[PDB]
Amino acid sequence: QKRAIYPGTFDPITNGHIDIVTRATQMFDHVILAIAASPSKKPMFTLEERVALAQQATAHLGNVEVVGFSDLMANFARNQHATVLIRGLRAVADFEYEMQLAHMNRHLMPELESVFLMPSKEWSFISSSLVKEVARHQGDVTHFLPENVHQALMAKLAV
Amino acid sequence: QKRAIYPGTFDPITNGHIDIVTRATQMFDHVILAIAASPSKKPMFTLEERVALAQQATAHLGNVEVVGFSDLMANFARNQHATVLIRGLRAVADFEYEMQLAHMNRHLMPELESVFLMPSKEWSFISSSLVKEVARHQGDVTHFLPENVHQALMAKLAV
Amino acid sequence: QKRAIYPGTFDPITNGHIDIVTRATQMFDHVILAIAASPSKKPMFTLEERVALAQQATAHLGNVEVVGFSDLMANFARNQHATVLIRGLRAVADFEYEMQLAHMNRHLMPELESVFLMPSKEWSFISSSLVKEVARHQGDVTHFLPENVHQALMAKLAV
Amino acid sequence: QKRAIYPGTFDPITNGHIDIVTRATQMFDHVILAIAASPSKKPMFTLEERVALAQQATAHLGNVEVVGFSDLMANFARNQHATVLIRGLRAVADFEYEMQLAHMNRHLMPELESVFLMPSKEWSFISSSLVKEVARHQGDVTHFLPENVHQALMAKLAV
Amino acid sequence: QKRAIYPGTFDPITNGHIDIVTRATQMFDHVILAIAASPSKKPMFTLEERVALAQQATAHLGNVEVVGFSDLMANFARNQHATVLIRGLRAVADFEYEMQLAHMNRHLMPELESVFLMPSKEWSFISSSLVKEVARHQGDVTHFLPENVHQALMAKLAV
Amino acid sequence: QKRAIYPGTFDPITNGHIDIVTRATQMFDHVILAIAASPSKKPMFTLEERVALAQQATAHLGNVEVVGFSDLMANFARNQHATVLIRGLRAVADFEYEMQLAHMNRHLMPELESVFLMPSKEWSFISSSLVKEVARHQGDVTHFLPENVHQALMAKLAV
Ligand SMILES: c1ccc(Cn2cnc3ncccc32)cc1
Ligand SMILES: c1ccc(Cn2cnc3ncccc32)cc1
Ligand SMILES: c1ccc(Cn2cnc3ncccc32)cc1
Ligand SMILES: c1ccc(Cn2cnc3ncccc32)cc1
Ligand SMILES: c1ccc(Cn2cnc3ncccc32)cc1
Ligand SMILES: c1ccc(Cn2cnc3ncccc32)cc1
Repeated sequence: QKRAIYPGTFDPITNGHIDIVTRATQMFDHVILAIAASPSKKPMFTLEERVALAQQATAHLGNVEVVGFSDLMANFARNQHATVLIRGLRAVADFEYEMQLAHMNRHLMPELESVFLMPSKEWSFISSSLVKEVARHQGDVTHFLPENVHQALMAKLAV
Repeated sequence: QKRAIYPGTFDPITNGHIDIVTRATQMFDHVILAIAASPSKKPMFTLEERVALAQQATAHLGNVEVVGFSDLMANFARNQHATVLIRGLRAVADFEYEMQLAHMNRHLMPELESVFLMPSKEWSFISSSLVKEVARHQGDVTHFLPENVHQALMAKLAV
Repeated sequence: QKRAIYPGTFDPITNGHIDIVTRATQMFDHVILAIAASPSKKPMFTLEERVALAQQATAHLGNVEVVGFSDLMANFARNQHATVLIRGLRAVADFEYEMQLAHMNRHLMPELESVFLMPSKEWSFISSSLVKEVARHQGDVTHFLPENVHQALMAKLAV
Repeated sequence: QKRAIYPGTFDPITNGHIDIVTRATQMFDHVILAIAASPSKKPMFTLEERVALAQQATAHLGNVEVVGFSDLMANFARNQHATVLIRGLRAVADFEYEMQLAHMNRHLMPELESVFLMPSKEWSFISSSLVKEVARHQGDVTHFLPENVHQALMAKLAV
Repeated sequence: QKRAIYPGTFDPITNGHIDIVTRATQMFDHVILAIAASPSKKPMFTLEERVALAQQATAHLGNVEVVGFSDLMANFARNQHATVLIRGLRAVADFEYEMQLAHMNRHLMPELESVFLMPSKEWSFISSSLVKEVARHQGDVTHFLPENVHQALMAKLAV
Repeated sequence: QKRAIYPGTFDPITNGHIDIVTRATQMFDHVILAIAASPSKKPMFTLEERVALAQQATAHLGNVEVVGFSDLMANFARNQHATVLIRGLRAVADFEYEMQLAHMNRHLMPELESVFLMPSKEWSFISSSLVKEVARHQGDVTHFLPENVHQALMAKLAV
């Protein structure tokens, strides 16, 4: 069984993230979608909310397991028996941070291979930050989010 | 009459911004310089201050109208009857965010065309953030700002 | 009454070029789609072929005029009384050359303003170069080309 | 039971290529190291030489198969029943072309997924092109090549 | 005597910074390692702590002088009689800000030459921010920091 | 007593090259402006012409020595007892190649340190390649070249 971890903040999980995790399940036997607590990022949704949103948004994928973590991601990968670490690669500015993170993860866990997947052109220009910014200004974001996530984001912004 | 909107935070408006809006007035019949409230950016100047500074700095341009907005920029463009959205293109890191914003604006208002203009080499390495940083350290920023803006920034930093 | 030029080699014209010129026709009164006559790289299609293909592919656009040129693009723009130079922006790599080109064009003809337009996400990762390479190597490129161009390309590759 | 292809010109195969293919063998059951037969740029080593060098340099990797191909890389991947396309990512400049290539490969063969692997920091700033240029100009490239490749390159440059 | 200044936040000083300052001492007669107060960056270590850490980490280099400053860096360079300003160049995103800062420093002090040095491949993917992030999650950062700095960072994070 | 080399093809030498070499003469005792003898791309000007043009264009700089070389740039630097390798940095695209070159140069000659200098904003968007292309296509390039170079280029293009 090949086990992969897909770590991130997922605040909230978007269609771009669903695209990446779907591609990951077609390649690896079991995919752990790992949601980092990320308090330094001051996330809009609590970790508990982000885990529930991602569980509902990925329920149609049989080999996905959603978990939350506050640990060092290399230790969390070791502890999940993962040998692959998935990250989505969108644009140039993303790539620079991704290489730093992957070279650091390789220093911490050399047998964990970081692999990058490319999203559909459809989701190549969106991010959780951009979708939240549009939603804060009451713009329509239905196209970019799973149904349950769109509902939660609308509810969150209605106080 | 071709109507263009030039939206931004303009905290404060610099000579780089004047360069872009001047190029825009030579191309389009009416240019709306639209100042976003941008509270998430914690701006140095209030929206009212930024609007007054830009009005004074662009008074020599007959087809410029300065307005403030807190709305979604695509809705503000529709409501101003604008069919062109101008953004200045300075460097690579700017370009990435610009493509995300323009593809999002196109999703929200397909008939609004985002156009990018390139500033003079003179203003190609400055930004409102960089000018404020130098000014905070008492460095001379007279070369980068309209006279009224330089005065307001000096006064702001003198408590 | 704005006159704009949209120069290039168009070897062959793709749906990405059709997207950019269509956007340009929505904002300027007259658009000259200018085909470079003697490119340094020996083109797949002769100038006669490139002009005929572009004419047929843009025939539905009332305010487009397809013209061949052999001079420096600024010299032709000046002779055509164009005040706007349309450039399509796809990704970071093109942007670097575009800055060099636009600053050089501003030195050569200051009265010509470069305007950067963004193509649909659909054509943001293609080029005439990539299309030709794929087609020469027996790949399906139908989706990226106007029908008349697809027919001419199949004919060229058959012989 | 995943079948992966790792295509390229490998002119000659370097330690950077050995690093990427080794990583690919740790995560996929079968890896085809696919050597492009007729590259547009006349290669330093003939296809026969490139295949023999890659075979000897990967002989210790039980699940690697070295094969030459002359078709479009997607057509070969389809015929080989590969569902994974390995690409090595070194720096920003390659990433731009990689995005264009991967979106084109997804259009040609949607059932083939591109996976991006990161080489060691040791090989992150090299290429077959730079190695050849340095060696042709009497520079030491021993560190960047498998021993058999170093021996063949010295022989080629002597005559 | 050629005098160079190497300014930065150094929160904390890493092996990447030691690499750059060592290269600088091999090139220039006297190197001032200048630690900016940087309150806007909300640094982990006080200026006094950062100066003591850097003094201890560079004690083996005879021509290095460590100082703290809150002044405009161009004025601090003039006041240190420096004619060279060193900055390390790691990646693309770093380069953009570096060109803005150097063109601003040139406007403020034209006789001060900004020079960029490239770190070892070993430190090309690390930063003070990344090392602090790993350390906050209890990951091993001994490889990236001088011994005294590693001890201080472990102590800082143990409350 | 620092000896620095500033290598390149200088085909022809431009004001951008004059800017970089002038900056290098202000910080190092002796600067060798090193002209590559047999570039892979057949140069517009022969080596004799390139050396004569660079000599006349730098004659006012007392500590510059113009020399032709045909070996690998590191082999020449070693033979000249240079410990500093001057490289001009214009934009992001060049930076990527510069990193590869500098890490390769450090592998070949560790005692040679690469130093990156930044040209004036005035020359930050030009290259010998762009200048030649513009001039060949009947564009005005007088502003970008030393007078002697402008005279030689007009003569070369006339015949
Ligand atoms: C995505 C990105 C970062 C995090 C924070 N973080 C956790 N472990 C880490 N290891 C190295 C660097 C950052 C780390 C979480 C999700
Ligand atoms: C410049 C940039 C951003 C803003 C904030 N903002 C407002 N409407 C928006 N629509 C999409 C994304 C951001 C938006 C304002 C000025
Ligand atoms: C498309 C491709 C190439 C050309 C050649 N060309 C014409 N004017 C130019 N100015 C600067 C550089 C190249 C130029 C034209 C169109
Ligand atoms: C390495 C180098 C070049 C090739 C030529 N080539 C094959 N399929 C392709 N698809 C798109 C573009 C080029 C392609 C193959 C391997
Ligand atoms: C590194 C980077 C920035 C600082 C803050 N700072 C101080 N003087 C400055 N001059 C121009 C711009 C920023 C400045 C400090 C260290
Ligand atoms: C300018 C342009 C090209 C050269 C050719 N060349 C010489 N040493 C080299 N090392 C690595 C790569 C190319 C090299 C030299 C100067």
